[PDB]
Parts: sequence; structure tokens; C-alpha cells
Amino acid sequence: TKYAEGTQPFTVLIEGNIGSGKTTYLNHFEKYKNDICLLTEPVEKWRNVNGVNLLELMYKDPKKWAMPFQSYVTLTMLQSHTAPTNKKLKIMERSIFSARYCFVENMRRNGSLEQGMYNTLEEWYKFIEESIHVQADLIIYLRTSPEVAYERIRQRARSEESCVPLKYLQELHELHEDWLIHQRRPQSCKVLVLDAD
Amino acid sequence: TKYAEGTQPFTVLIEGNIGSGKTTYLNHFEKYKNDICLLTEPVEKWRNVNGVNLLELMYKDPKKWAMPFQSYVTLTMLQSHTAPTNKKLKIMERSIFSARYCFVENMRRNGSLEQGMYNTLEEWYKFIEESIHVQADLIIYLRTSPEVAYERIRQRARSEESCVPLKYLQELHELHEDWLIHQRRPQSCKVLVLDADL
Ligand SMILES: Nc1nc2c(ncn2[C@H]2C[C@H](O)[C@@H](COP(=O)(O)OP(=O)(O)OP(=O)(O)O)O2)c(=O)[nH]1
Ligand SMILES: Nc1nc2c(ncn2[C@H]2C[C@H](O)[C@@H](COP(=O)(O)OP(=O)(O)OP(=O)(O)O)O2)c(=O)[nH]1
Repeated sequence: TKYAEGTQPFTVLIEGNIGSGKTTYLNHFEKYKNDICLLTEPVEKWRNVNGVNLLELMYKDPKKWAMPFQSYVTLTMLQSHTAPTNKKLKIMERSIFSARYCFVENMRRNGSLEQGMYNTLEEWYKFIEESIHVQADLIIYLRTSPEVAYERIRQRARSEESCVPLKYLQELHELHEDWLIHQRRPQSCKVLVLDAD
Repeated sequence: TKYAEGTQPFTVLIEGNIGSGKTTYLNHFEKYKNDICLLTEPVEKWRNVNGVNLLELMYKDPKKWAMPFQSYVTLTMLQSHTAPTNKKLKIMERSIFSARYCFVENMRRNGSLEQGMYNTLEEWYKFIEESIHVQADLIIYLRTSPEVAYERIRQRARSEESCVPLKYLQELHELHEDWLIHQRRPQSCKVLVLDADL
């Protein structure tokens, strides 16, 4: 009997690459703030962890900050997933699943996470499934190509993000495909694919 | 309500410095164990994480491995605290509180954990307090002098601990004192204090 079990409404998770328009898309729902639980834009927490910019330090030196940053991404997703609400509907930007299946996986391959770091995150993931309820009814995948995503990113112009390589966005693209289209990851609930170009 | 809430018996935590004799003390309880749930020797899980010796890496390279090590220390403590049992008593070696109030404190001070990593662990300690039930009814404190603790570390001769200086243990000792004697941390159920210099 997990933390947050039986407390959660029908839940939609908004997924897609960096710069796929996830926040923008959710913003359309803002006038319904009173009817829907909207948990958007988690980057803002990662940019300010009691005054520390974890997003910034992760980009500057990944072999040091990959793991603490991912640890914190996991915490914040867990806090949104299990956040309490009386509303009939919850919609979330991102989920614990993209952190696990896309980012963590990619940083393992790209070597930002050493084997030991990776195993830690993975045992934590096993324990979270066993102990904490993650409500998941529908994923909406804002599908984009890596070039489009790249362009949206540099226009938005986050100082932290100014050195993000297109290659990286292609690595991430693939993983979102493997997970959300080619059904290559263990997890499965309903997926709705939208084109966003 | 929290995970593991309602499912845990009266629970005792065995605390004290590195080398103070926690495992030894616990073995006195070994003939009883069909009636007592004994969760001993968590260092072993830290020495082999599907092959990886995190203890070794944390000692070889703290600025890089302190973070992921503490993160796994936390997990393994959570797995013990919330491990299910039908027995009327649980006795555990260490707890999540010594990692938070002794080791993490020290690693923050000696620079192994930068503010950002420390902030992250602290945020996690709060969410655990809200999500995960941690049963604690009694702590038994095996009080030693940092010098006896050192002798025992040397006699035991774990290869990971080969470079552990007396200063480290002095630092940790005063941290265990601030928590278990001066009560300068949150709760501490009751603390039974034991002289563990033979
Ligand atoms: N969600 C998530 N973001 C991560 C992770 N590791 C690094 N990041 C970074 C990549 C980005 O620089 C930043 C925000 O990425 P997201 O695509 O989650 O949010 P963003 O507002 O950029 O999405 P949007 O452009 O609104 O579709 O977080 C992770 O494990 N999970
Ligand atoms: N419990 C704990 N140990 C840590 C932490 N960070 C590093 N360590 C190291 C200190 C030691 O090298 C090793 C195990 O120390 P303990 O005092 O927990 O076990 P030990 O078997 O040395 O105690 P004992 O001799 O049985 O009283 O783990 C932490 O956050 N918590």
C-alpha cells in the first residue's frame, strides 16, 4: 500500500523533447486552473535549489553533476505525481518515466553516469515503484524532429541551455521514439501522438 | 498515510562510530532470531552494488562519489526501516538518521558535498519524512572514544578504510555526541547509552 495510492485523479502526462512545446501546450489549459490540476514547467525548480542552479552546474560539468541533478529531477517528478488535489483531472509536464527511460539512459551511454551512479538511480527506481504510487492514464507525445526542437531552444534562449548540441537532441529524440512509439520500454499506458511542426 | 505505516513492530536502532562494535553487539541477539528481526551489516550492500564497490569509490574519490554513495546509503536504510516483518521486535544496525545527522554533515564540512548536492539530499530527507514511515522506538548508543574506534578500524583492516585518519573519527564522534548526548537534532525516541570501551 503505497504513498499517494487512491488519492489521485485521472492523470495526463505531457511528454516530448527539450523544446517540443510542452510548456506552451499546457499553457492553453491555464484558464481552467480551477477545474484541472496543472503542474507545469519543472525546470524552474531545477534552476533554483535554495539558491543553487542545478540545471546550470549539470550543463557545465556533467561528469560531476549528472547524478545529483538526476537525483533531484526524480524528487521533483515524485512530488508532482503524488501531489494532492480535489480536481477530477491532473495534467503534468514530464514524468518520472522520461527521466528514467530517456535522460538517465542517454547519460549512461554518453558516460556522464558511471556504472555505479547508474545502478544507484536504478535501485532507487525499483524502490519507488514498490513504495510510491505514480498515477498514469494518458501520455500525449508532442512529436517533433531534432532540428525543430533545436530552433525553438535557441529562440527561448535559456543561458544554461546555450551549448546543447543538436546531436544530443537526436540522441534524446531516438529514446522518446523507442519508448513512446516503438514500445521498447517495460512501461505501458495509453499514448496519443501529436505532430508539432 | 505513509508507506510501511502500521506494519512495523517496536524497533531498536544500534548507533555508534565506525568500528565501535555495532555488528558485534548485534550478534549477541543471534540465538533469538526466529522472534527478532535482525538487520545487520549494511556496509556489505555498499561494497557490492551489482558488482560496483561504492564504499571504495567514495574513499578513493569523494568529490565525485560522496553524492551517489549517500544516495544509496539512504535507499538501503529505507529498505531496512520499511522491510516487512511478522516478528514482535526489529533491531537494525544504523538508520537513516546517522547518515543525515553525522555523515552528511561531515561530508558537507570537508567539501565532499557541495551546497547543491547537500541541498538535494536535504530535500529528499523531507520528502521521505512525508512519504515513508520510519519506525524508531529506541536507539542504543555504543559510545566510544575516537581512539578506541580507530584501533578497532585498524584491527579489522578493511582495504577501503586504509586511509581513514584519526581526525575523521574525532569529527564523527563529536557529531554522534551532538545528536545522541546533547540532543541537538530533531527527535531521538529514547537513547540508551552504553560504554563500548570494553
Ligand atoms: N525532464 C527532464 N529534463 C532534464 C533531465 N535531465 C536534464 N534535463 C534538462 C533538459 C532541459 O535543458 C531542461 C528542461 O527540459 P524539458 O524538455 O523537460 O522542459 P522544456 O521546458 O525545455 O520543454 P518544452 O520546451 O516546454 O517542450 O531539463 C531529466 O532527466 N528530465
Ligand atoms: N552508516 C553510514 N556509513 C557511512 C556513511 N558514509 C560513509 N560510511 C562508511 C563509514 C564506514 O567506512 C562504513 C561502515 O561504517 P559503520 O560504522 O556504519 O559500520 P561498521 O561495520 O564500521 O561499524 P561497527 O564496526 O560494526 O560498529 O561506511 C553514511 O552516511 N552512513
